Amino acid sequence: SALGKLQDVVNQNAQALNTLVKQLSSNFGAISSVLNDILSRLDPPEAEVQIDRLITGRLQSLQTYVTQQLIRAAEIRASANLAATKMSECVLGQSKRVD
Amino acid sequence: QIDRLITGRLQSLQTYVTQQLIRAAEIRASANLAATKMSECVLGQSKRVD
Amino acid sequence: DSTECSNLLLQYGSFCTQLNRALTGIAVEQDKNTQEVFAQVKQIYKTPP
Amino acid sequence: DSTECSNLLLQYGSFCTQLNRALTGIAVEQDKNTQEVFAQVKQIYKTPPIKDFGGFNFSQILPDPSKPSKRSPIEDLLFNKVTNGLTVLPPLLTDEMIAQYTSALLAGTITSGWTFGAGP
Amino acid sequence: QCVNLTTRTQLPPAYTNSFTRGVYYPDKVFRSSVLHSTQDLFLPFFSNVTWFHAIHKRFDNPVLPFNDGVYFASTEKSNIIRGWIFGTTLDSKTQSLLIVNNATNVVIKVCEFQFCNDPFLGVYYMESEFRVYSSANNCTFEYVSQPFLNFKNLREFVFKNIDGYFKIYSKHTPINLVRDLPQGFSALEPLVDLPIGINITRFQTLLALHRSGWTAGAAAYYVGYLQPRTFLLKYNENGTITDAVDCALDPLSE
Amino acid sequence: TKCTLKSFTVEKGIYQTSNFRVQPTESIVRFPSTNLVKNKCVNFNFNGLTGTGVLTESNKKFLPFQQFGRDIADTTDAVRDPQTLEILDITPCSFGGVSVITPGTNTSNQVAVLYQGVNCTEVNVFQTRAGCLIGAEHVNNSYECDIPIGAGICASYQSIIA
Ligand SMILES: *[C@@H]1O[C@H](CO)[C@@H](O[C@@H]2O[C@H](CO)[C@@H](O)[C@H](O)[C@H]2NC(C)=O)[C@H](O)[C@H]1NC(C)=O
Ligand SMILES: *[C@@H]1O[C@H](CO)[C@@H](O[C@@H]2O[C@H](CO)[C@@H](O)[C@H](O)[C@H]2NC(C)=O)[C@H](O)[C@H]1NC(C)=O
Ligand SMILES: *[C@@H]1O[C@H](CO)[C@@H](O)[C@H](O)[C@H]1NC(C)=O
Ligand SMILES: *[C@@H]1O[C@H](CO)[C@@H](O)[C@H](O)[C@H]1NC(C)=O
Ligand SMILES: *[C@@H]1O[C@H](CO)[C@@H](O)[C@H](O)[C@H]1NC(C)=O
Ligand SMILES: *[C@@H]1O[C@H](CO)[C@@H](O)[C@H](O)[C@H]1NC(C)=O
Ligand SMILES: *[C@@H]1O[C@H](CO)[C@@H](O)[C@H](O)[C@H]1NC(C)=O
Repeated sequence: SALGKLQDVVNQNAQALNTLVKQLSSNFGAISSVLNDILSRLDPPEAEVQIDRLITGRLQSLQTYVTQQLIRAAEIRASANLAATKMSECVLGQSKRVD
Repeated sequence: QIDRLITGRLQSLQTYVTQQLIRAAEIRASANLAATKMSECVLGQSKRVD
Repeated sequence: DSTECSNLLLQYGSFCTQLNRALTGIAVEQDKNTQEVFAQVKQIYKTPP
Repeated sequence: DSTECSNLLLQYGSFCTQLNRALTGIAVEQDKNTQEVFAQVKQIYKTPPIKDFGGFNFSQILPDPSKPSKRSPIEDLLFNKVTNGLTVLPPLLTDEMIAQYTSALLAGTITSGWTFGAGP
Repeated sequence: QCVNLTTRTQLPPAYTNSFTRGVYYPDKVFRSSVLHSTQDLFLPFFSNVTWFHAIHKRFDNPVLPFNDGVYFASTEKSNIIRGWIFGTTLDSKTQSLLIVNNATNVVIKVCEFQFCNDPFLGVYYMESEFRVYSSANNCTFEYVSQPFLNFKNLREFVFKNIDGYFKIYSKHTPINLVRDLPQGFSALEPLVDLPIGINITRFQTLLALHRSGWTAGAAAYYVGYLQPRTFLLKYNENGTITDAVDCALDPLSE
Repeated sequence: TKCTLKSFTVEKGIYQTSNFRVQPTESIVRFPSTNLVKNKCVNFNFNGLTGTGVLTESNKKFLPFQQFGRDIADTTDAVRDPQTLEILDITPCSFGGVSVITPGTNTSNQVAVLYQGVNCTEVNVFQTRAGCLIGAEHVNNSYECDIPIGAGICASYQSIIA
């Protein structure tokens, strides 16, 4: 558990991607989660409703994923700014700052 | 009707989680600053102005 | 407690798991913040009488 | 690949452009983060061939010539200890160049102290 | 032809532990080195499975409710168990499913059989006694297939009746344990997907007599019932299910 | 790039503009049924399961009852042919981002195209780890990074070099 901080970031990114692909298998109240099944099984007047349900579900999933990625990117940017500060003040000089 | 209630409540819950995460980021930044002040002002004497 | 509502809610997938995971991450982050701020000494010092 | 889906999706506007722009911003932000952390010197410093540092040993942190990745034993241990429209963009700085940047920083802080961080 | 068997010895049926048995492949999808969660009709781990014996004088052929699905375990030698009977009333009023494997070939029939109260098979020491039904009037489906079949063989079957489709999952295991079920893991491969579309609520297994009155050969079988639950299945590099987790058994597996 | 950035003048840099979604060539229908083709991006129909992907030979030894194959993310990446009892891998049809590397329009109008994660054999052509780069002359000399491509590769104008 020495390198847990990097491993948490890798695991969170992989888990977010995995959940994003798993969201494609959900129909979100439509008859099926596959677009091709809807195009082959229904006429366009009802098919537009079914793809509308799938589009709004997948768009909500993608927006949720992008929002989580933005928050994690902000956290990683803060950590990277801290790491750059440590590189400047601990490696390139001697720091009087305690701890 | 249940589907309409579910989508409304799910949108509300996702919105609440989104501002909770943003506030969590703000509180984490404030806590990191507080930990820095505890390390540098209490456990030592700081030459940093203000 | 509606069974039909939960059955319809299962059609939307793992949204609930995502929200619970995010809230759990925030909850552990608060404890980590308190540890980082206050638990910086491993010795409990006491003042003289 | 459904054209009817894309025709219906165009009715929702520029959501996809917004999401692509946000992901592109995150992707360039990661490269900016690596650039800010590791590329703090524009001179690639090198250690002398003779490691006479007055009894100080840096072999565990200096790069290993025997290894093809040119990494330190500690860095090699660190790399050993870490294990549908979706694409993964490679980072701008490879692990060899980040290792080279750390090697340059190590050579500067060993041979020159803090002087390389403030000037020549 | 029907014959009452009146030389039985009265004894209650036994009960034992299911251990980690009763697992089957939920679908026809190959998976390699991955963990997959399924909500299907499964048998709970370490459950109370009913135990019936055939020994000499015990001849256990009761008629049991089907419930939502049936796990059948057979610690078998010399092939006493030959088939099964499924239905609702087990007479000509309703329609019943019959599965048999006699000395030559495997027969699957869907007819309105007038079943005996005590139906059995019989081997003379050659098989020359067939007393299963007295009539078969309206037969809607026939299917002839390959042979399915110290206790030496473990024969595990899972029967499900979902959406008018009757799924038979099967597994054969070489065992050498004398009395009870072995403790281990063996995934049941799906054997027969059968298009019947009939109501099934009660079943009865078929045994074989030995004639020299009659003698019951040494056999033992186990009946368990399926409930809707989730299992976490592990798939190795060769695509064979090696381990499973019952999510509702204990908090560790949860 | 001008259409993407909504400007008639483009600054120096790399700009992601579109996607190179390889188009399906043929349609293959297999039933227990036209002929089966391999190593091409086609519209496959295996026993009612439709899609678009390259069908290649597989090293996965399926059990006799199993017909389909899924990865971690529940997407069908393997199939069994119903006519001949063989196993095929479905790799998805080649796709990636299309980025345009240009200097300023004040300087020059020459551009280079980067196809991200796309091999050069199926699309001045140079293969990088970032993808296939068309229109840039690869040189063995090393310079400071002007326009970032990725995987240690950078582009500059001097013609456009990588
Ligand atoms: C510096 O330290 C390294 C490793 O700590 C020393 O290398 C060791 O040398 C001894 C004797 O030659 C070997 O038995 C060990 O196996 C070596 N360790 C490794 C990791 O190679 C090295 O001798 C020290 N001194 C100098 C001047 O480099
Ligand atoms: C074996 O025993 C069973 C049970 O006693 C017999 O079933 C009975 O058959 C008579 C027909 O005359 C019915 O009136 C009874 O109601 C049945 N009993 C039950 C419990 O259903 C069966 O007929 C016997 N076998 C033979 C060949 O006589
Ligand atoms: C199984 O059930 C019987 C009664 O049906 C009971 O006596 C026995 O204790 C049960 N066994 C277990 C392990 O619960
Ligand atoms: C199936 O049979 C049971 C008992 O024989 C009965 O209660 C049930 O209603 C039947 N179901 C159908 C669909 O006929
Ligand atoms: C087994 O049952 C089938 C089905 O009626 C029959 O044709 C066959 O003769 C039987 N075998 C023997 C040995 O009686
Ligand atoms: C079932 O059999 C009985 C008697 O053999 C007959 O009267 C009845 O019409 C049959 N029903 C069907 C559906 O075949
Ligand atoms: C998988 O099969 C290979 C042979 O193809 C064998 O060597 C290996 O042990 C098998 N793996 C398991 C877990 O049985």
